[PDB]
Amino acid sequence: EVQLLESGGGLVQPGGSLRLSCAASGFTFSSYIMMWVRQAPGKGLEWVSSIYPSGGITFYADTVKGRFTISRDNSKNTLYLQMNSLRAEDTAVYYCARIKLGTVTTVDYWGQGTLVTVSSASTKGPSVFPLAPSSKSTSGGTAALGCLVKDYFPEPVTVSWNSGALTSGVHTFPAVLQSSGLYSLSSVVTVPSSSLGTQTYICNVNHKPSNTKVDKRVEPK
Amino acid sequence: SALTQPASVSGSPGQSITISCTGTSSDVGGYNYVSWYQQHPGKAPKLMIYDVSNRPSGVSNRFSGSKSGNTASLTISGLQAEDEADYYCSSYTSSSTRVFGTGTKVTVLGQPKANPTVTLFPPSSEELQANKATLVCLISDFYPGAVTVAWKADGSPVKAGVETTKPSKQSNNKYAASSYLSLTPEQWKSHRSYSCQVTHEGSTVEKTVAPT
Repeated sequence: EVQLLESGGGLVQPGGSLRLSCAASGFTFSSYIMMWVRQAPGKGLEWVSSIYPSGGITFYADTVKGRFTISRDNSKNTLYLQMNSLRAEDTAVYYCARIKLGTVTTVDYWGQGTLVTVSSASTKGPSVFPLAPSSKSTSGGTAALGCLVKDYFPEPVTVSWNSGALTSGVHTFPAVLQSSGLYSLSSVVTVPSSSLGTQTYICNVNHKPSNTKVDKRVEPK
Repeated sequence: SALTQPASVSGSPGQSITISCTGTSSDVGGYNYVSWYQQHPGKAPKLMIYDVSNRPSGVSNRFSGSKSGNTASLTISGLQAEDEADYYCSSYTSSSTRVFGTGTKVTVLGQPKANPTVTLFPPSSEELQANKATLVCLISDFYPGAVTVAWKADGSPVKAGVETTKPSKQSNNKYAASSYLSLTPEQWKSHRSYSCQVTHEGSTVEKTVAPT
């Protein structure tokens, strides 16, 4: 019903710039105060900026004053955040927030957020390897098979199975942050051993920062 | 400068816990504009309480809010496992700004001991063809979240090339962790069998893999 869809996030070098967007629907956009809130990874919530219904009154956290600009296009039902001179410290998930009518700070609706990474390190697409079920699987009951998603930057990667049709028995593990600064992750499916000859198993790896979309067939042996 | 919340509040099932949020006379102590949010891992925050004590529609009466001086409080009665999340207060500031609290991590104890399931994969032939080798040891469905991981090459330890994650809670409310052992195809083919052995509550589960 109420929709708050962010876009424009991504990886950027220190000193770089980005423009975030928030596409709204399901409500009379023009009668609400809109806000941006950020959250650095594993850290707390932090207010960034606010914009009044008409777009004439704006407010900013001291931490972003002079670098970030909030704006809105009421006709196009969009909230913007122009972010200039970005630094490592600005790395966070940026949430688009709708202020509850009759309040100035209370958020009734939040978006899913757009992740913004500020780093001097460049994107690295992953190398995807099949993790074939143990040689003596069809000689038993259950079989664990997977995909090793190696050496990517930054987070996240999403892993699906059989183009999203296979969801049961799927476990994508959290990534390890190696000494190299690169991540690695593994996704595993637990299937019947008897289906290993009958069923084709493919893992669908997506790493949007490097535009990587890899489909890896996982064969028994 | 920030709203002070305890970093951690732990509780048992069915119990009540109170999360405090202390500000100044120019924010929490100055106005009845204090809100509370619940946030689950990897999810967007959710409004639990607004205007100190008002609960939005669909929010359980197990959640209540109060204020005394420069301190706001969120009480959770009849603690449930699903209440385990991060909680934030927020208030309007006299500066016209908006400030969130430091956040409180709520942990709900009492769940039964769960032994880990260990899945060990040898390097893939594709990876070996790329002149690399990675042994993958996946540890899941354990509780409490404490594991020890040891790597062995047909006896004696392996310290070099080991990288283990911090145990993390999965969707089933149990912990999962991963450990990677990085080798050269030459090292991998030289030994008889490598082993991943994970220790959880004094009980060691071991998996072994070989070049075969």
